[PDB]
Amino acid sequence: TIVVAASASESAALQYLAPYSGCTMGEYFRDRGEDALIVYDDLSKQAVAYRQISLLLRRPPGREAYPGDVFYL
Amino acid sequence: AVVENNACEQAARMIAMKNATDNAGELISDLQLIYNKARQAAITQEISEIVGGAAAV
Amino acid sequence: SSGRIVQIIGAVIDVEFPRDAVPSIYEALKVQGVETTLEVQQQLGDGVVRSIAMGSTEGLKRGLNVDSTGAAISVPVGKATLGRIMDVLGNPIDEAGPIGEEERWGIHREAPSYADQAGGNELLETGIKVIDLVCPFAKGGKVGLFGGAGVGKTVNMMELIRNIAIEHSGYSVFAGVGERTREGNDFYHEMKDSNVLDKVALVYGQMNEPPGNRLRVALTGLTMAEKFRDEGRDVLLFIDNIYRYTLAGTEVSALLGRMPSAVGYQPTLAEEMGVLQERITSTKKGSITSIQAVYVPADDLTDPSPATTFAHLDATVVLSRDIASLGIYPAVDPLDSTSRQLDPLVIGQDHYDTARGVQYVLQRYKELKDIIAILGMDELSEADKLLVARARKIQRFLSQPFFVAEVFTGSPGKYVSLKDTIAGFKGILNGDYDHLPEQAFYMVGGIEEAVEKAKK
Amino acid sequence: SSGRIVQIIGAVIDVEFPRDAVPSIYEALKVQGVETTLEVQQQLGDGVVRSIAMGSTEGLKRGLNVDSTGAAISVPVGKATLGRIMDVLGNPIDEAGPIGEEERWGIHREAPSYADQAGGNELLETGIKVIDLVCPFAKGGKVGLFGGAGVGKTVNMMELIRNIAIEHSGYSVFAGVGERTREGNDFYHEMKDSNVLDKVALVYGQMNEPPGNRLRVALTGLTMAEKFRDEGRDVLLFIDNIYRYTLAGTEVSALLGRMPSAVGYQPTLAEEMGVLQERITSTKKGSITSIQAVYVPADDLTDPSPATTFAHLDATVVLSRDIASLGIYPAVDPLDSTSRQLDPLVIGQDHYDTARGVQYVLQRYKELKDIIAILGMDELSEADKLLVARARKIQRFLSQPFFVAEVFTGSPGKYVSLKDTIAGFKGILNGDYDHLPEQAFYMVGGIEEAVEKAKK
Amino acid sequence: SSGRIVQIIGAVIDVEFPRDAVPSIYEALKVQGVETTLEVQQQLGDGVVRSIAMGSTEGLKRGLNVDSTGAAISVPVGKATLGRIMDVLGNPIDEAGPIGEEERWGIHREAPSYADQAGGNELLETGIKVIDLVCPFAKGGKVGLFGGAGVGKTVNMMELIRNIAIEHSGYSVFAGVGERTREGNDFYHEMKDSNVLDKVALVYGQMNEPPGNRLRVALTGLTMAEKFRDEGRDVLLFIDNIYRYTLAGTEVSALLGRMPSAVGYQPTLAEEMGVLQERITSTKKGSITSIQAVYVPADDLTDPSPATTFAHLDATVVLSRDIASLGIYPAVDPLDSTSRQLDPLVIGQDHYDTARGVQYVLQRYKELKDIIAILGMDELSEADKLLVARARKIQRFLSQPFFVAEVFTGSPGKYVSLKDTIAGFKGILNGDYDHLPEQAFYMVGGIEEAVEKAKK
Ligand SMILES: Nc1ncnc2c1ncn2[C@@H]1O[C@H](COP(=O)(O)OP(=O)(O)O)[C@@H](O)[C@H]1O
Ligand SMILES: Nc1ncnc2c1ncn2[C@@H]1O[C@H](COP(=O)(O)OP(=O)(O)O)[C@@H](O)[C@H]1O
Ligand SMILES: Nc1ncnc2c1ncn2[C@@H]1O[C@H](COP(=O)(O)OP(=O)(O)O)[C@@H](O)[C@H]1O
Ligand SMILES: [Mg+2]
Ligand SMILES: [Mg+2]
Repeated sequence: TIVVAASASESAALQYLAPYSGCTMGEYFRDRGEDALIVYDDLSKQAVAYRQISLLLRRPPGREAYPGDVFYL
Repeated sequence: AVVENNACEQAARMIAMKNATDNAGELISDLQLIYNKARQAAITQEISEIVGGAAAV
Repeated sequence: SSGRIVQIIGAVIDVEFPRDAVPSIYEALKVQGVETTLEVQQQLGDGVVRSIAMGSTEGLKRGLNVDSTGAAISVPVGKATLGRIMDVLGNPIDEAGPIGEEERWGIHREAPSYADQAGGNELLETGIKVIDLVCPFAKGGKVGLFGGAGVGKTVNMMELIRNIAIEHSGYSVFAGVGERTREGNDFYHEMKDSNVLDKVALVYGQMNEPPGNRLRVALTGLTMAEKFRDEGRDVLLFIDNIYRYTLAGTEVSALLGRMPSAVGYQPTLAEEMGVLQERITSTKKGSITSIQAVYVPADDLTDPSPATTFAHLDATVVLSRDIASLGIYPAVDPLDSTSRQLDPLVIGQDHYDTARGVQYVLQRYKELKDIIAILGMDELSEADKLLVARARKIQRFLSQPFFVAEVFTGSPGKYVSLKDTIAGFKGILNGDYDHLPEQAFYMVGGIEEAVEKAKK
Repeated sequence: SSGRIVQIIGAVIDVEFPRDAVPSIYEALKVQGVETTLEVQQQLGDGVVRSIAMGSTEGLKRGLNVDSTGAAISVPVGKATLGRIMDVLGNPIDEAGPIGEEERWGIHREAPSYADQAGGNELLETGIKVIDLVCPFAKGGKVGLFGGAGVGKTVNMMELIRNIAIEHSGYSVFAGVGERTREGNDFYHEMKDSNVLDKVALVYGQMNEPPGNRLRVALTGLTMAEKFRDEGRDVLLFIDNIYRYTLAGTEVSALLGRMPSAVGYQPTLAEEMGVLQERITSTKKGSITSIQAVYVPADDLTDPSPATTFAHLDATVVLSRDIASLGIYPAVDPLDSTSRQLDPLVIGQDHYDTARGVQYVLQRYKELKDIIAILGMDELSEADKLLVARARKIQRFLSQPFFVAEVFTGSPGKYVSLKDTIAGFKGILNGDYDHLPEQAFYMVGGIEEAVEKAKK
Repeated sequence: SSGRIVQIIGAVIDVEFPRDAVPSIYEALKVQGVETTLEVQQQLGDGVVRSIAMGSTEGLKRGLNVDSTGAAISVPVGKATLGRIMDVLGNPIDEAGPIGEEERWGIHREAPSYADQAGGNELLETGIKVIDLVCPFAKGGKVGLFGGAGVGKTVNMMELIRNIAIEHSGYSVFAGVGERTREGNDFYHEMKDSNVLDKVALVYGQMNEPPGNRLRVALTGLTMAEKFRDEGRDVLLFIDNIYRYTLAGTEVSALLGRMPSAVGYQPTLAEEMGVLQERITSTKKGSITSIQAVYVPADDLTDPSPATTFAHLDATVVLSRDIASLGIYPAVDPLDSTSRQLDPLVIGQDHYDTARGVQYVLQRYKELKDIIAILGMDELSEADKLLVARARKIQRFLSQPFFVAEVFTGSPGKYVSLKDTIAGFKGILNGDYDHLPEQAFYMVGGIEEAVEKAKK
C-alpha cells in the first residue's frame, strides 16, 4: 500500500490536490499492464477544501456556496 | 355473561377508536409546525444563495 | 484578423480582436500553437469576445494569438458518418483514420417553422408490458425516460434500441452526453459485435471532458440526424442524458456574467432547453423518432430542470426509486407515466379500458397501504381484501426479465407482445388468477409463465 | 516603523506602514495613545495591513500612530502559570500581582508531525454509567460534549473534572472561550477553597469580551498546555466551549472582505477548526487528555460547525433535549453517542456485548414508538412487550445523581465503577430484574440500590 | 427649482437637481407635460434623487424636466371627501367633478406623542349583540377580520358605517389596498343602494396600479381619518386587506434594491407596520378605530406577515360558513372570536361573567351534539338536556336584523345597547326565559322583543 496524507491542519490546496496525486501514483501500474486499487476516504472533504479556495479567489458561488464546477472536480 | 361481555367489547372499542382519532390529530398538529419551520427555512436559504451569487457576478 | 487571449478563468476565455474584425456570436476561434477551439458566446465590447474552450486550458497563456474562422463549428454530415465514433468538433475518436465527408454543416440552426410540423399516430410496439400498456410510443414521437440515479434509464434505453433500432430499416444516431466512458465502450463493442454498427452514427462526450464539449455534443448529434431527415429518410435519435446539456450551462453561466435564478440555475434554462428541443422533431420531409433519458436531481420531479422538460415530449415514462428498492424492474411508475397515444380513438377501447382499470386498482391500493400498516389487514372489507391481493399481483406482473439485464439477474430475457400484455392484465383484473400466489407473477413474461411458475 | 490608522469598522482596523517596514501576518501592533493591541490578519498591498483589535475600539480615530512589535502575541508559560488567572494577552486578571515567568511563547505554532504522534488505548474510568458503558474514554485522547442550550454540557464537564482529578496527579489547563463570567468566578473560588488551585492554570475570554479576545483565548490556553506536554508531563486541557472560537471568526469574516459560505459561515470554517484541533494531541514527549464542550445551534446537529467538529474527536457524547425533558440526567443519547475505544480488542467482549445489547434493545423500542403512540402498548407482540419493558428499565438505570448537582436536587452524588456498570446492565438484559417496577431504577446508582429502592 | 430625468428602470426613476435645490425624502415631484407623479425614496448624492413613479412610466424619456412641489403627497381632507371615490393622490376617480375641498394635508406624519394618549379604555358600542358581548372593541383599537367570501363581510361593514354615523355622530373612511376593480364598482353601488354612501370616504388603490400606489393608499385614507378625529369625532378606518399593504412594501423594497429578510420580506417589515398602526389610537380629542381584513399565507400563523400584524390587534372577529348555514346572518363565531378587552379589570365583573357564561354553555353544547349524533338524544342526562335547550336559545338570541339587511330579512333594523345585550343573555343563562320557544329568540333585537314575539 501507498499512503497519501493531507491532514486537517494542511493547506486547502494540498487537500484539494491529494486525490489527483494518489490517482497519478495508481495510474503508474495501470499504464504498465498491472492492477491497482485506490481509496479516497473523503471526497466530501476535498469538495469543502475546493469551495474554500474558490470563494477566496472570489469566483461566483452555486447551489450551497459550492463552485459551479464542483461536478467536474 | 358471554352476550354482555360482547356489548362491553363494542363499547370499549368505541372509546379506543375515539382515543386513536384524537391522538392522530395531535401528531398531525405537531408535524404541521415542523413542516412550517422547514417551509420558511427553505425560502431564506434560497434567497441567501441568489443574493450571494448576484453579489459576485 | 488576429486576436490575443486577455483573460482565462476555468473553461471561459476572453479574446481581444481589432475593433473592425470582431468575430460573430457562436463563431469558432483557434488558438495559435495550442490545439484548442473557442466558441464566441458574448461580445463584451471594445473588440473583446467571451468564449468557452472546447478542450483543456492547462496549456493556455495570456497573449497567445487566436484566429477567427468566419463561421460556427462545422461538423461532417451524411453517409460518411455511419459506423464512426466522433467528438464535439466532429473529429474521429476511433483509430479508423479520417472520414470521407462530402459536406459540413454548422451545429447552430433555426427550428422548423410552424407550417413544417407533421402529425402522426402510427403505434410503435416496444415489447415491454408496462410501456406497451400505459405509455404506448408512436413513430415520429418524442419519448422521455425520467428518473433519478440507479433506477434503469440506460438499461431501459438499451432494451428499446435492441427491440427497435436493430429491426429499424433506416439509419440511427446515438449521442452519449455526460455518460460514463465504460458504457460507451460496452455499447460500441455491442453494436460492432451485433453487426448493427454499419447503420448507427456514434457521437461521444463523456464526464471527463470540458464543460464546452458537454454543452455542444447534443447539437453535433442532432445536426447529423437533421441532414438525414432532410434527405427524406426515417431516423432514430437516442440521447444518453440531455440533463448534462443543462448542467454544462449552469457550470459556465456564472463565469459568463449572468445572475443566478431559482435552485442555482442559469436564468436562460427554459430558452436554452427550447432551442435544442424544438429541432428534435418530425417535419413533412422525413421523421426523427427520439428517445431521451432525463436525469431527475435527488429524485425530485419538481426540480426546475425535469419540470421544464415534460412539455417538450409526447411520451413521458417515469421510473420510481421506491419500486426499484423492492427489486422490481422495469421500475416504471404506472400512475406518473403518460402518453398522447393513451386515447380510445388511437389505441382502441379494450386497451384503454384495461390501462385505466389497472391504474384505478393501483391508486386505490396506494391509499389502503397505510391502513394495513397501522390497524392490520383483517380490519378491511371483503371487497378491499380482494382488491389488495389483485393490486399486489398487477404490481408484480409489470416486472419483466430483459435480455440486456441477464448479467445483473442471471435469468433469461423475454419479449411480450401487446396482445399478450392486455390479456394478462385483463385476466388479473377480472379474477381468472385469484388462486395463484403473488410470487408467481414476479419476473416471468406472459401470463402462461406465471401459471407454470406457481406450480414450482 | 510606525503606521497610521486609515480605516476602522467595528473590531477590524486597517493600518498603513512604509513599504520597507510592513508587518508580517500575525505580528502584534500597539496603538500609541491607548496601548490597545492589534493582530495582523492579512496584507492588502500599498503598505496597508488589516488587523483585529484585542480590546474595545470605542474612542479610536483615523490618523493615530501604531507601533509594530516584531513578533506574534506572546504569553507566559511553565510552573509560574499554575494557580493564576490570565487574559488573552497573558496579563494577570486575579489582582495577585505580576506572573513570575522565565520565558514567553508565541500563540501561533504548527501541529506536531506524523512521526511524533502517540496511540492511547488505556481506558480512563469516569464513574458515570452511560459514559463508561457506550462512550469509554482513553488517556491522551479527545472528548466532545455536544449539546443545545441548557441541556447539561457545563454540569457534565464539572463532574468529569471532579472524578478525573481522583486518579490524575499532574497539571491541568482550563481555557474559557466566550462563556459566562459568573461561572469562571464560581469555579475559581471552589478550587481556591478546596486547595486544588495550585495545579490548574486558568485563562478567560468570556461573553462580555470583544471578538478579537474570544477568537484568540483558545490559542493562549493551548500554548501553556503545550509547554507542559513537551516537558514530558501528563496534562488535562479543558475548553469551556470550542464553538465560540469558530463563532468569533464568523462575526469578523465579512469585515475581513471574505465571501460567505452556507448559512452565513466563513469560507475558512474547516481550516480554522483543524489548525486549533490538530495541536491538541498527545505526542511522544507527553500527553494532553482533552475534554471540550460543543454547543449545537438551535439543536441542529447537521449545522456546519457541529458537523465539522465530529471528525476531530476520539469520543463523542451527544446530549438531547428530549431525554432531559423526561427527567433523565445526564441526558446522553446512547444511540447517537460513540467512542473509538468501543472495540472487543480494547475493552473485552463482555463489556462490548453488554453495550451492543443495550443499544439493540433501545433501537427496537425507538421503532415501535409511532405504533404505541396511536394504539398503545397492548397491541404489541408478546416478545415486543417484553423488550419495551426492558428498554424502559435500561433508560432509567442510565440516570445518575452527580456530586455537582446535589445543590440543584439535594440528593447525594454517586460514583459507579465499570464492573458495577457492566453487572447492572447485563442483569437487566438477561431478565434477572423483570419483577421490579420501572421507578426503582431512576437515580439509584448501583443495581443493589434499585433492589432496596423497590422495597418502598 | 426644476431637475431632469437621468435614468428609467421600470417603476424606478432617477432625477438630477441643482446642488441648491435637491428635493427632500418623501417629497412629491411633477414631470412637465405628462400626468405623472414621483415620490422621492432616497438621496443618492451629487444632486441625484431616486423616486418611485406613482403611475405608468410608458412613453417617458431621459432629459424631461421635473418640478419639486415643496411637500409630500398632499390630499383633500374634510366633509367634501364623503360619498366620493379617490385615488392615492386624492384625485376624484368617480366622474362627479372636482372635490369641494377647503384644506389639503400631507400623507406623512409622526404618531401622536406619549402625552397625547387617552386616560383609559373606553368600549366602542357597535350596537351589534354578538360583537358587543363576545368581541368588545376599544375606542382607538384595531380589529382583525377573518373568514372567506359570501359570509356577510360587506353587510357587516355597512352596518358599522351606519351605526357610527347615526348613533355616535362619527364618520368612516375605507382604504381599498390592492382593490379589485369589479368588486370596487360593486361595493360603491351596494352602499348607494343601502343609503350609507354619504357617511363614508372611499380611497382605492387598484391591483393594476404600481407598487408605490398600493403602499401609500393606506396613508391617504388614514390622513382623511386623522382630520375628522381632530374635529372632535370618533372615526372608523376600514382597510380592505392588511396583507396587501405588507406585500406592496416587499415589492417596493425589492425595486429599490434592499437586501431581503426572513421568508423574503422587506428588512423594514416591523417599522412599516408600526408607522401605519401607531397613528390609529384614542387621543385627547377623538379616536380612530380600525377594522382590518387579514389574510394568512399558506395557513401558517407563524409567517412574518401574520406574526407582525397580530402584535397590533386588540380583537379578532371570525366569520363562519357553518354558522351562516344555520341561519345566523351576522355569522360571527362566538368560540373562535376573541378580544383583549374581555378582562374583568376593564369591562367589570358582570359583563365578563355573562360573556364567559355564554361561551361555556355554547362549548358544552358543541361536545353534546357529537354525543347526540354518535349515541342518540336519549343517552343524555336531564341536566345536559336542559343545557342543550338554553344553548339553542342563546345561539338564536345572538342573531340581529340590521338596517342595511332589510332587503334580505324583510324586517326593520335594530340597535341593541350594551346594557340590553348583557341583561338579555344574563336572563337566558339564569333560566328566566326557559318557557319561551327558541324561535321567539330569533331575529328580534332586545330581550323584551322576544317576549312579545312569543306572545303571538
Ligand atoms: N431491468 C433491470 N433488471 C435488473 N437490474 C436492473 C434493471 N435496471 C436496472 N437494474 C439495476 O440497476 C443498474 C442499472 O442502472 P442504470 O440503467 O445504469 O440506471 P440509470 O441510468 O438510471 O443511472 C444495473 O446495474 C442493475 O443492478
Ligand atoms: N441535574 C442536572 N444535571 C445536568 N444538567 C442540568 C441538570 N438540571 C438542569 N441542568 C442544567 O444544565 C445547565 C448546564 O449545561 P449547559 O447549559 O448545556 O452548559 P453551558 O453553560 O455551557 O451552556 C445547568 O446550569 C443546569 O441548570
Ligand atoms: N345580515 C345579513 N342578513 C341577511 N342576509 C345576509 C346578511 N349578511 C349576509 N347575507 C347574505 O350573504 C350574502 C353575501 O354577503 P356579503 O356581505 O356580500 O358577503 P361578501 O362580501 O363576502 O360577499 C348576501 O348577499 C346575503 O344573501
Ligand atoms: Mg446511465
Ligand atoms: Mg456554559
